[PDB]
Amino acid sequence: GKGGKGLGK
Amino acid sequence: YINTLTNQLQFLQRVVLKALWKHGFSWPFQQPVDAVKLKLPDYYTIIKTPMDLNTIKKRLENKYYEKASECIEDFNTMFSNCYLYNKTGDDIVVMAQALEKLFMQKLSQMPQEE
Repeated sequence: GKGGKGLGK
Repeated sequence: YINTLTNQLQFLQRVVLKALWKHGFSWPFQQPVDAVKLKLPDYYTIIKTPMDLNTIKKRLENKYYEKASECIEDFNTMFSNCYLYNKTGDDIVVMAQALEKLFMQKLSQMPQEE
């Protein structure tokens, strides 16, 4: 996976 | 990712591409994936035909496409690669589904063939 992208900030 | 003009193609460039690029969830797709800096060893093993908005952008500017269907396929390859490589629930997948929804939406207002 690429990890989080800030969704859900 | 190599680059080298109908009413539909103009619409894809002026309306569709523009709409996705300005969207906040587009940054991960604005450039070709770099498996080393992103530490994704298996990426190019899984993805045989990478694609991104900048390549599409450049192909439209350099009149790479002969017909709209080619361009639309590139947009779809971009989404497909994302769904295939990543897991459901991942942030990037949610971002790609958002961008694809906006894509389908804009595409519906594209002028009809012939």
